[PDB]
Amino acid sequence: ENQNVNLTRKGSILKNQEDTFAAELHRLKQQPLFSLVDFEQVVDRIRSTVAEHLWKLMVEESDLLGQLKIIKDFYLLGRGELFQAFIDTAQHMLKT
Amino acid sequence: RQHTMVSFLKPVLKQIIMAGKSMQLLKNLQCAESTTCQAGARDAERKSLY
Amino acid sequence: PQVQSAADETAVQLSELLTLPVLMKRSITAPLAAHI
Repeated sequence: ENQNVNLTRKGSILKNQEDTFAAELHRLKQQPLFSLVDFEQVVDRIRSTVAEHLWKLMVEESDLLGQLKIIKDFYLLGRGELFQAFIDTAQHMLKT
Repeated sequence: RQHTMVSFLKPVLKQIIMAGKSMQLLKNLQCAESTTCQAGARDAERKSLY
Repeated sequence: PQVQSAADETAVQLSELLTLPVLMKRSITAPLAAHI
């Protein structure tokens, strides 16, 4: 919800299946006995759907790999030769 | 005290103990989510021992 | 439908599935957003 506040109207990960889970929860409310198993199963289905849509958005839509590569190159000194040359050039400024 | 054996369960008390230990192990072993938690017969839908 | 028949049951199915604030949000903002 917080991301959809800032993100354009990308629908729920579950979209129209949210109401299906609502109907399942209503059946659970109609169940005379609370079963943890059925509740956990429904929760896990919703979780898995949301997590899969989030993963798809992050890897394909949000290019998580590019950001991780950038972080490796800069934060993790992944471009060790580049950061070595940078250190060699900036040493006089950064030695003080 | 040896008197703690349940006479009505006594013929099956050993098997009961072994089964309880096995079930406690399975639930106490971090089992991967075993599909043998079939969504079919709920233990609540299982007829109780009573 | 909401509250306009008697025997009808779907008229309240959303009202039992969804909370009154969320139901009202979905019911009001969609036409409002469309018109805006």
